[PDB]
Amino acid sequence: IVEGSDAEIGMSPWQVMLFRKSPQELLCGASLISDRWVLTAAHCLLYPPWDKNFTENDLLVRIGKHSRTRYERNIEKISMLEKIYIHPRYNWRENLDRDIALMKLKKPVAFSDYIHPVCLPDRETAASLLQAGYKGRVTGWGNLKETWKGQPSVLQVVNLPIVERPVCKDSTRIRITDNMFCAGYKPDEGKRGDACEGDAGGPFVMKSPFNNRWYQMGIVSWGEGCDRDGKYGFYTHVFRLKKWIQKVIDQFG
Amino acid sequence: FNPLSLEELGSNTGIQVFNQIVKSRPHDNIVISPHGIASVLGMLQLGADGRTKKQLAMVMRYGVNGVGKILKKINKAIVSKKNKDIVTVANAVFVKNASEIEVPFVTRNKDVFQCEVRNVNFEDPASACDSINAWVKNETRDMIDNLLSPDLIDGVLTRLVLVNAVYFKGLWKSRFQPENTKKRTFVAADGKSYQVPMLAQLSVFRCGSTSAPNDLWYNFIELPYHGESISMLIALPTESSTPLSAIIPHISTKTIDSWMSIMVPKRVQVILPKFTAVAQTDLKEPLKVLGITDMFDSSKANFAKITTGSENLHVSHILQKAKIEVSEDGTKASAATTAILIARSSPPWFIVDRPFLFFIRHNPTGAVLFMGQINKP
Amino acid sequence: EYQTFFNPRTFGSGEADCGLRPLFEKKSLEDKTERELLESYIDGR
Ligand SMILES: [Ca+2]
Ligand code: NA
Repeated sequence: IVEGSDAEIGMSPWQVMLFRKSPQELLCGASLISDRWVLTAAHCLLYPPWDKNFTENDLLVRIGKHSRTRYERNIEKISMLEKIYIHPRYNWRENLDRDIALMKLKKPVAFSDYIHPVCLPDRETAASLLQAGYKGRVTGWGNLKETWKGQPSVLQVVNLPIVERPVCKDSTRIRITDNMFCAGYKPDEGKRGDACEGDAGGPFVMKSPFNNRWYQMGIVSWGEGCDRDGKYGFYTHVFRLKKWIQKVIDQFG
Repeated sequence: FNPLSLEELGSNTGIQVFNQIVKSRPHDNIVISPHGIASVLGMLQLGADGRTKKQLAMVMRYGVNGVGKILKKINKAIVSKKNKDIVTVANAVFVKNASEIEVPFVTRNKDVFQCEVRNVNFEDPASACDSINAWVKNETRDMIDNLLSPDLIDGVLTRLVLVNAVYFKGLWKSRFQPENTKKRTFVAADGKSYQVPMLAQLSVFRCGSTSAPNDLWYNFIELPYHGESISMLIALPTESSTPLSAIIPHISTKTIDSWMSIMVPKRVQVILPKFTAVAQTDLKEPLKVLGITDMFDSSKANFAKITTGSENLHVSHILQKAKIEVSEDGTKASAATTAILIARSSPPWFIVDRPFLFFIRHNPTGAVLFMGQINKP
Repeated sequence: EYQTFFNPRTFGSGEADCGLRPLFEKKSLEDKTERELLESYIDGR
């Protein structure tokens, strides 16, 4: 995260850390949507152009964490993946559309003060919350700057405003799609901030003023640098892909 | 044995020749085809006998006979249109006109080394030079064309002329974008810095680095060609205060292999000078050092399997001309698409702004097609 | 109030109570910058 601040303890209990076995390193962010299901970005574990394809066995998920490196026993909870299900429509070639993956946990993770699942928006909720002008919350252990400590000591957080499609689109030569939205501050607003290397897969969340609950409206996908003036972070439009998520959940359960 | 271990022997010989030339001219640009040299020695060995053949055999470490097949297969694969990238190679041996050449010599040469052997009246210098310079121009698609002058091939005192020419310029698996090709500072040998055009690209390349027997460190990167069989290797001293001459002598095919088992992929800003290297080499003196002195002796040279009669035949001129161009042209943007995006954060650099040596390597065979040092692009 | 949704047998336990945080919501406590998110819906910018 860029231009963010330290997350409070139990501020983002659904936050998940995608950790690689060997070597031992941070891979991406991710979110906990239930007892055994974790959500993340596709490209975090499938990118041919770099020869990257991990497997349930290459990977580990760390839940309830706060520190980026310290081992938090009795707090965090590491779990393994029974299976990986990434979206077949995942356009890894040109624009990274459908940047999304599920990952099932071999054993159901127990909930506590540091581990709780986030809600997924329904038609009405997605319609009510996902609008240009509203702000969302981004979180991750990604780098503090695009170019330049560099890595955060503890989970980072930042709030960003959802941007107008026409604007997002006239911001990059890349071919946007209805499956992705972009957020971030315009150059003439003062406040800045963005996701960055390592933040991918992380959740973009919003809180319902109606029922006091938190919803994941996006997945950190891609951007042209970090905290660039005139640039914006692009996030996977979750709901617009909820059908697939339901199919997999019930089918490959 | 293994056609790989054999190619190893050939390439080694060429490299040893490279080391020789390099030490005698440290600050100059030198491009050689190690494998090409092995082919020339083969061409020669085919029609040589007695002491002459004995010398060639003990240097090459292998005898043309009983191996030709292995040598023909490798020499065929290298040029094979299956590489997608085309390596033009010309091989010719010219013999005095007033001498009847043998049939099996001509036949075998064209068969194993794709070499054209034929007569030419050296009695007339200008006529021979044009005749030869014209064959190279044709055999290399106008790529190379100026091996001999008129003041070189002179009189009937010139009996035998060997020639090997190699040209190359494949297509990068990851083309450079001209928009990103700007002039960057290059520090030459003398110490002076020059402003020189340089290719620049952000992508994943195999990298690495180790120390020489003298504990001096150098880096090396692999730049594969869209063909997927021929790749370019670049190595240069890690410390700016380290002379290239301090790493060269410690490099054999054996070390080139280590490179292959050591290098790992990593996202990098690879910046290397855009240049076109072309050098002509006289292999006479270097080859003498290796122990091959007979064939250069008007009387001692024994080439019986070359001539129908017992005429005295010796090597008057043995030459190689290698040409390579490094440019932007290559395959395009499919992995280049999003690959441009995931560069979320400036990556490390592989900047070649100091005298460096390069390799063109045919992976399947292990054949080292090119070996060069660039002191000033 | 939440619904439905998803089958708890194949989805796992959680959804029902999803969105609520033990150390904040389940304790009538607000995190430092969450008001910003709320105030966002009606700030006119
Ligand atoms: Ca607003
Ligand atoms: Na920005």
